[PDB]
Formats: sequence, structure tokens, C-alpha cells
Amino acid sequence: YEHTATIPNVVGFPYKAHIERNGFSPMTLQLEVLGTSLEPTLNLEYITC
Amino acid sequence: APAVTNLECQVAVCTHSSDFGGIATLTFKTDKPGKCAVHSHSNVATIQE
Repeated sequence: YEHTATIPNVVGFPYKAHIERNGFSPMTLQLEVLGTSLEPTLNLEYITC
Repeated sequence: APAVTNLECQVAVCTHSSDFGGIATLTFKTDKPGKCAVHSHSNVATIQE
């Protein structure tokens, strides 16, 4: 089965997504982000001492 | 023969699957239990057992 959603980016914020289909009970999900890094794509121009 | 009165139905799912895509539910009023037989007077759907 397929389903899409969008969650806001704030940390420590449990989001609920709802799934409905014919022939089954409805069901809810619980997505909750716990951390997020952002590494740039480096290259050392130089180094200084 | 046990008398059966006030016979109604309600619909649960009704999908178009090939085998048996729906479950009906029938309530009535009687006086003593026993054995009966069911049948559908149409060709749109067929009932089992």
C-alpha cells in the first residue's frame, strides 16, 4: 500500500499521519524527528598556522 | 418451521474482488432456533454456503 505525507522540520514534534483504505480499520502513524545534520561539500583551499 | 420476521440487512465493505468482495449482515426476529436456507433472487451477486 502507498501513502505520502509532509512533516514540519522542528525537532521533538510528534506528527501523526492517517491511513484509510477500504476493507480495513483506519490506522495512524507517528513520525518524530530526533536530529538533523547538514554537512557542506568541503574542499580545503588552504590551511593556516 | 421456525418463523422469521423483520428481516433487514446492512453493508460493510463491497469491493469488486473476484472471489467474495463483501460481507452482509442480516438481523431478524424468531421464537426458536433451527435450520434454514438462503438464496438470492438476482444475478448481480451470489451468496455463499
